[PDB]
Amino acid sequence: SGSFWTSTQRHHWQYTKASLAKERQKLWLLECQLFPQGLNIVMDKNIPITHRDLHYDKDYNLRIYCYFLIMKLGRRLNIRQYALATAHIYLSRFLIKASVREINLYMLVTTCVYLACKVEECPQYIRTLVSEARTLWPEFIPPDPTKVTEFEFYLLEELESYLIVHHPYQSLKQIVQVLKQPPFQITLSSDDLQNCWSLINDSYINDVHLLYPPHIIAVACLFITISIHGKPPKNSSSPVQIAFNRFMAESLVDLEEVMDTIQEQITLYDHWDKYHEQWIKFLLHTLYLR
Amino acid sequence: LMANNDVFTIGPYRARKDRMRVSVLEKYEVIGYIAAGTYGKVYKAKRQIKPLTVFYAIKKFKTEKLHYTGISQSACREMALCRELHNKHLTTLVEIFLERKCVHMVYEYAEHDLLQIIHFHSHPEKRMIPPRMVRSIMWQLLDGVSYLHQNWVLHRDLKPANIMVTIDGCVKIGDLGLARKFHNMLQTLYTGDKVVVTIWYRAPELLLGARHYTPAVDLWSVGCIFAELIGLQPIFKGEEAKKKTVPFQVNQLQRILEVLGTPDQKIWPYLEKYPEYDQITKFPKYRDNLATWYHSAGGRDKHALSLLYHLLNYDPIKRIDAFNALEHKYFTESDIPVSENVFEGLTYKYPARRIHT
Amino acid sequence: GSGRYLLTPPDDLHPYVPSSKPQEQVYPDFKPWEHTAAEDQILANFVAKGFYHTPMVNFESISARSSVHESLVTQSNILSQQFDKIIKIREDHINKIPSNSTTTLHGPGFQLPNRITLTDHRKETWLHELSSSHTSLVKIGKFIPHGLKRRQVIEQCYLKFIPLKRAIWLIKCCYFIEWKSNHKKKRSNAAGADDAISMHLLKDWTDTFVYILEKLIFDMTNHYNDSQQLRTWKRQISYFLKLLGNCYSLRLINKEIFHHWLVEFINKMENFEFLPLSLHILMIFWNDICQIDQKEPFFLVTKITDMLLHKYYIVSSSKSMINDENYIINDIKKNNKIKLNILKILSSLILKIFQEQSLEVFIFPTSNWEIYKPLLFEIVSNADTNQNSDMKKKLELISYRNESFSLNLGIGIVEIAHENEQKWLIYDKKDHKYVCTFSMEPYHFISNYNTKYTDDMATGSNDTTAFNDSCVNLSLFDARFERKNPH
Amino acid sequence: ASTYRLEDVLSSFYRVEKIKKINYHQYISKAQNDQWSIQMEFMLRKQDPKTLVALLSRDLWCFSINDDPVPTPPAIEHKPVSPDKIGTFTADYSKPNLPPHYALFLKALRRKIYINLALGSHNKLIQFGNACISLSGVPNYLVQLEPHLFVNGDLTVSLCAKNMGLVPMKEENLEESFLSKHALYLAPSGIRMHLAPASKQGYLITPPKHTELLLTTLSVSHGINLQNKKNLKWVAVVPDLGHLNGHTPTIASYLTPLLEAKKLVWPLHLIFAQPVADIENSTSGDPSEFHCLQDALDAIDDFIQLKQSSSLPFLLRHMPLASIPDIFITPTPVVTISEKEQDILDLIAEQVVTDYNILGNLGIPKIAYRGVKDCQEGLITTTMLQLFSTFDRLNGNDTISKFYNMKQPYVFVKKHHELIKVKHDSQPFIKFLNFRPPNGIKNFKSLLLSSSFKEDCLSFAPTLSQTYINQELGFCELLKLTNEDPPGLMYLKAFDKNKLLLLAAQIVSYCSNNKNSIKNVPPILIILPLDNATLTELVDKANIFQVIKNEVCAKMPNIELYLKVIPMDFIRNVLVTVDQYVNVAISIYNMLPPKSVKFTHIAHTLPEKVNFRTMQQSSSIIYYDSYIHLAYSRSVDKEWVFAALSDSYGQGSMTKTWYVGNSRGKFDDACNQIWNIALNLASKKFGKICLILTRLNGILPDDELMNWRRLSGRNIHLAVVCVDDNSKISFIDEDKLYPSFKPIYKDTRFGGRMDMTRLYDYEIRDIDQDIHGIVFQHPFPLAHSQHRCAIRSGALIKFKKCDGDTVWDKFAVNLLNCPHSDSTQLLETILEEFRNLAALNVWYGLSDGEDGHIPWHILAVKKMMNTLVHTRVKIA
Repeated sequence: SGSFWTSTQRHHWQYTKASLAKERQKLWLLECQLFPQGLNIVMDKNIPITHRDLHYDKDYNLRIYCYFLIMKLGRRLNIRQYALATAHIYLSRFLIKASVREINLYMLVTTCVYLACKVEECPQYIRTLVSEARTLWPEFIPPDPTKVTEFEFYLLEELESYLIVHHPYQSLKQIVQVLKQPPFQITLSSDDLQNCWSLINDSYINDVHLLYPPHIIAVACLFITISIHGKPPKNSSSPVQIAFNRFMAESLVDLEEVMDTIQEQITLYDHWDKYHEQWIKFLLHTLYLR
Repeated sequence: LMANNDVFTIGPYRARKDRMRVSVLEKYEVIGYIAAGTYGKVYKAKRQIKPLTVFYAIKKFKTEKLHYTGISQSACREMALCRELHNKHLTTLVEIFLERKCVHMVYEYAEHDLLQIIHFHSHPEKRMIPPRMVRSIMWQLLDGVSYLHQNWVLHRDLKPANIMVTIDGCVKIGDLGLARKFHNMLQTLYTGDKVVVTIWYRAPELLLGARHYTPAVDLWSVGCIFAELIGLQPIFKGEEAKKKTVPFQVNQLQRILEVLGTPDQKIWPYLEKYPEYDQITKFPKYRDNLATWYHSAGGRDKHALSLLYHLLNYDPIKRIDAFNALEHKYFTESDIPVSENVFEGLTYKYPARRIHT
Repeated sequence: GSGRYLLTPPDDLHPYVPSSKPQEQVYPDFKPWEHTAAEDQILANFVAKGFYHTPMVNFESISARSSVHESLVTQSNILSQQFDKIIKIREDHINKIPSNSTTTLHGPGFQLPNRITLTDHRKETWLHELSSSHTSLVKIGKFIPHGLKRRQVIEQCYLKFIPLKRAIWLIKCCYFIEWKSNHKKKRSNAAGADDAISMHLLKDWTDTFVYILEKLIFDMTNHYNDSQQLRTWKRQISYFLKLLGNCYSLRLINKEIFHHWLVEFINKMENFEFLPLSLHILMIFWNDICQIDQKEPFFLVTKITDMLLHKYYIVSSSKSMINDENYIINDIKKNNKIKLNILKILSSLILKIFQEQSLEVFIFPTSNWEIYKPLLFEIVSNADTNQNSDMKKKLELISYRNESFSLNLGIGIVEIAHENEQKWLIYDKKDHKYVCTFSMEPYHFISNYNTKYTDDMATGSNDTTAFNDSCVNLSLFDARFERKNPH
Repeated sequence: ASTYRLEDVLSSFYRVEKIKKINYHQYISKAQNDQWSIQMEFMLRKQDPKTLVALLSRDLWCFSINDDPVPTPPAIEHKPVSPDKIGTFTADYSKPNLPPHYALFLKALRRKIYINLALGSHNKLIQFGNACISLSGVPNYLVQLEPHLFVNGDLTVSLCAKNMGLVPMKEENLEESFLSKHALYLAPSGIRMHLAPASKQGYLITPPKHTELLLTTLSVSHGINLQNKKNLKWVAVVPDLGHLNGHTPTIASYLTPLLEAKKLVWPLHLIFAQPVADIENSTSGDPSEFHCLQDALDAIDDFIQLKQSSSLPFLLRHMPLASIPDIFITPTPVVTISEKEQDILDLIAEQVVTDYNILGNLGIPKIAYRGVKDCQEGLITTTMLQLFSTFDRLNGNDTISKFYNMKQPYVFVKKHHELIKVKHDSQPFIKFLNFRPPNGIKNFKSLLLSSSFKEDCLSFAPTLSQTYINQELGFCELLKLTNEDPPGLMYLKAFDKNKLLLLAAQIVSYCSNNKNSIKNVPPILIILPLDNATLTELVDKANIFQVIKNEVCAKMPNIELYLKVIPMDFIRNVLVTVDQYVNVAISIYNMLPPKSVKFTHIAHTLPEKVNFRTMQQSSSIIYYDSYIHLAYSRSVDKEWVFAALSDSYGQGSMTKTWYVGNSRGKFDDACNQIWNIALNLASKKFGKICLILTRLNGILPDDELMNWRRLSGRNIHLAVVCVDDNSKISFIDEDKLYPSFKPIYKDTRFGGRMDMTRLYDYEIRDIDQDIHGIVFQHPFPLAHSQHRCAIRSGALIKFKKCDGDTVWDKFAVNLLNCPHSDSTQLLETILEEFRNLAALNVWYGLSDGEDGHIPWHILAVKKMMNTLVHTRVKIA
């Protein structure tokens, strides 16, 4: 959090919604002529084939599994949250410009954790890294670390040297610093501070970080936490809520982006229900280990 | 059930990428190998198409000095920092190009370095540098290190080799070799680097093995730069050193003592908390000869003396940061103005770089 | 210095707390490195150990799925209502321009350009300063002298060739400053003595306007001996007619005294060398004199046709010269050439009178039935029988002669109901009803130049008092500011 | 506070029956009978005129109301004929496209009503085809009875009164002065015809003995049998076969004869005429040139000088009165185009579609349906109460479901250097607030080009350039040549080829002089004064500008000049305020080459209710993100196609016109290009995007529907909408209490109170831009085209600024094809977008403050198809 304005994140990525839709359409027209065949899925022989868009594209169903597998490798290796967040940012910025039906996902996850841990000054050697990626997944990863580091080379090639990225956690620390002032004089309980930190940790899914500044995401998760803590006669009682409403109004952090972030959190927690490991894990198994 | 080195991996995505690329034989072309970096070679790049001749530079990080060694920390931190940092006083990173094996950065080519200025003044005619040029270069370098300081990124490399100048006299501190962003240190500095900036320009915190060195080590390096530029010799031209993970530089501490004098608990408040403070107790007890050493130079007294007092102080609480050093009775009080162009009135070309063709 | 430093400022960014003292407010997502006390305390107490900060909240890196479980069904409407309250507070307090004035329906600010006690030297040069076409607007609008009589204002306006918009601005400014002064010096405020002052002022300015027009039209024959003065006089009458029309269409002239003066002025003249210009002045307002849709109603129409028939008779009587005092009075050919033109003009005007009025009351109480109109109506239309039958009914009336089987549809179609002429009303947003007609007199809408907003925005906080200055308060349109933290 | 008394606002729907069942027999035209159906229909009607019967071309359809059985026709002495299909239906049919028994029951009911109404009257009223015009000139308008059946079984009739100029003609009109400039019509059918040339008798002949049998047939259909009349004048007619098949002739050049089929005889008592509406320059302002002040200075200079079975297709078919135009003007000028060059028509549409009323609506005013107040007294109430069960009109509370007042949308404007929102009712204060456009400036250089009166355009051009500079709208550094001409002017005379060539050479020499400059500094435009605000000189000034551009472009490309027209009166009327030129200045600012960025657009504010979209309820509801509005129209004659395309905030505006002509390949080309431009704008937004194409003037025929069903797909979701401007359905308002401008307009002292200026939070709310939205309870029939009703009808309604009972202006929207379910939500969203697109139309120079209820692209299409169909085209 040096200065997000006049950084590289505000300039050469973080495009608007129409530009992201146009780039996704260019990705779709790129993968159109690649394989019009589809996928030969077999279990009971049984061989139906999807259309190019029934699923296993970048809409929703595998992103939760992607975040779960990144976090599993993270807490297995026991590295801090900023490295896994930067690895998830590299994951999304690579899958925007390349498909997933041609790239081994587990090596991409281990490669992104490797590159983010190296660039955010908390290094992990390649021996223990590929040994953990083998001891958690005994398949889908070669013993050669050279293939992992050639993946590292092409990952550095694709996201063209834009490695460092500001995080919403620093702006959350700044907001909870400024909320201890004589204009407001409030402070959350430590369980709701952990709830807001967990919501920020959960919002790295669902494709929001490529559109808005991170302080808007921090304000959105803190608003969801405060307005979901306040109610569990008068309507807007518990004046922590009142001081937060006056803070969000009197400061000119704008609306209509926080609305989209809250609606995106609602649709993420809606899409979490119809999610199962079985179909996507079997689809990966029949997409790589045929 | 186990995997081998033949499973489905990145392979197809190579092909879709490898048809359309751009090479170093296409956008630019080579001219001549200038031997600057032994670990990573530097070349000169003619633009491939009043005369506007070759003014580019390539660094080609071929670390093998085979099959795909990964990126190093000294290359990863440089590629992370140089691409987004941008100022008038930094080398502008134009492009990264990733060849069959390694990385090729292209910056702008510079006219000369400060070491070439000292070597031009190393002929025994002894053209002592005029104080206007050295104070303007000092102002510009301090503004560059101010921009590098305030954006939360250290700079543990400051030598007269990798500080450049150009036509129109613009100082560019052009090497982010060992910089790091110190906002959220997940692992502390002593657990990540364990050694620092080169022997002739390190700090007494680093010489005494501090494990949480503050951002004032660049100011000590800048003061050593200025003492070098005022004496035409490196101020502590130190002697290199040989289960302890440090060689301690047991002669460099003797040099920096006998030039500046001993510390105690009154010019240094917490040196007792150091790991090997007792290892400083095995030297003699010199007073100083700082004013005498400035007296054995040109006669521009009473204002460089106070600045060299303040910069060369091993009290890392009371050292002087950049924006509070850019007003220290040297640039406000003037007899000829400190400009951006440092080559006004001085009308000679310090000759061009030695290009091994 | 030579080049500006790197202080790393923000660009145009709203801080998290604008109420705070202006040098210790943290900008959003913005933190430069600064030397302070806790940093040196960390450096002092944390050598030989290594410093790194473990995070604040325990149990990081965990999804909030079993932590906030039912955030969809039971708990969405509370979020919607709370964000609705935040949106309403924002739009109603932070951005809406407050009208902090309880006197009149202008914005705060909007002072009239201040009168200065000026003598004739600086005023004499200032009127020449207005007369150019390259001068500024703010510096001229910052001051205006006082004591300017209306004769002198209109006189130097049509004499020094002031452009039209600046002349309308000067006349409206004199109107407004005289109205405000005369409304200041009022001792008694009874029902009727605080409204008739405007009608008094309007009648007075109509009087001096028709006085200056009469003065110029007589100055024509009181000066005409030099063709360089005539070439000036032609653009003089053209410019004054342009200015008179531009003031007459803006309701700055009482239209019913001016028309009565006009019919008196065409009736009273006796020398024919003013007729072709005065008849053109009549033809200009012809669309408003004879288009009124003893008797008060349609009085100018009957007065204008009696006057025009009398002028037709007096023109058709004799020769064009009235002085007969100088020698070589008349050569006959130019005389008949001049007279045929005036006869043609009056013939066409009487023709449009007879085409226009459907009431057709030409009862002549003064001179009973002298005949010239059949000689007119034989010429046009080649004996169209409608005008002929109307002329026979005319000779019956005005000459004072001495003594469906079952087609009932019943469908009852509607008729066009005339709408009134006040578009602008006022909504009372408290009781939710319309209340009154917004109508300022047309000497209120002046393009205001004497402002004081040449400074920068965000000067302190809530400096809308020097922003809302115009000749309408901005809160009569719900003028919302727009300000966001940009991305 | 919408405390509107929903009872006692009178509609135009008279309820006449109550239907829970309706039965029908269809007799097919089996085995190609010897006109058996055509004979037996009139043989069935001769028994009683109360029967319900109709006929497709040879198929027979007999109908029967709720209880009574259907009649059987008088067959042969032995009966072999059985009905082909029996059936019944109810008041819930297939609504978005009518099945072909309801569209026959409506025709049978309308024919029964007109025949009974003609027989009950004293033989003085015939069916003109969806009309009943008297033979005498007593009403001098068309009364139109339109039956309809609602969805709950309420058989109503709607009354209309079209004020067309249909005047009956007689023997003392068969001369050149009447037949030269009238359009004739055959009365009980509705076909148009011209009189055959005479037979040395004087345009009337004696009837042959055969065709008098036709008069006997007029006792059985249309009930006007004048067999008892001792005088009867016969004439020889010939109709146009194209108008027998819907193809009305070219409305640009009417009154022109065409090939014949065969002669016919017809009684002169029933042949009607339509008069050619005429156009003149002006009045009241001396068109004989004494309003010219230089005439007065000339006269004072002279004083200074002196000081020293051949008729059954005409007795069976009918025309639905939409295939006859309302007006057609006399002079009818000619424009010329190529087979690839469509430039002059787009030029005239560009410079007539965005001028306020300064052009003046140069043609003839409109012929609209005047609203019926009541019908209690006369004869049609007696005939309906004799024919049917009841006759009384529907109140407001039976048809109107949702009545609510719309909001006031905001707009962007730049005050000093802030960018503030403001209410859209603040256009004429745009000078007295120093408002300036948010989207930056556009710059040009001007050149007035007059030939009539130099002494007034010399005073007009610098003050227009000064009022364009004096508001921050760019720099109009007006043009300057070498010689003595005052800048930005060229007083020519006799606008012709050689002088335009020399002027083009002068301008190209100027452009060769000013070589090195930026691209955006030089767009230039030419202002031409119309000497007469009509069409015949607008097309000629367009021709003059096209000749100038043709002679400039071939000598130098990349120069881009434009055309602006201004009437001469607006230059030389001395009553034109300088508070008015401002509007004219904005009408240059919407023509400069950044064309689709205009003065202002809708503010895009925060919503009123947030309503986070969770789990649905999970039906096929969509909740779209960005709509796209499009309005296309096609003229009555089938040549012209007009189109206008706009964003949901009025951003990406396009206005275009295509002269298709008689063919049908250019029509498919234009209907493909409309979708091309629509998808070109659609490839700019988020996704889940629903384009809404609105067909003007009621009728949506089958060929355009085939085209839009072929072109559409899964690329975008369409939603067809039928739009009606003229009040054919006429709700007449009758109350004194709700709209609170009526107590202030009644006596100007009822409310009349002080503002109480300590409660000072008010807003100046300009009436004529306070629209009220209505969503009806049941679908409505379209005002034309009896082949398709609607679903979920609604309306925008604007009151009249007056006191008392009068009709209110309305704009009827009719949804025809919704993409998802819950069409009422889509209709309310369409109305909430249409109110914003209606409020935008004053800031764009499309019209003055006369219709705040019509959205701007539909008003643009209406102005184009009102003032551009009259020019006739030749292809060279």
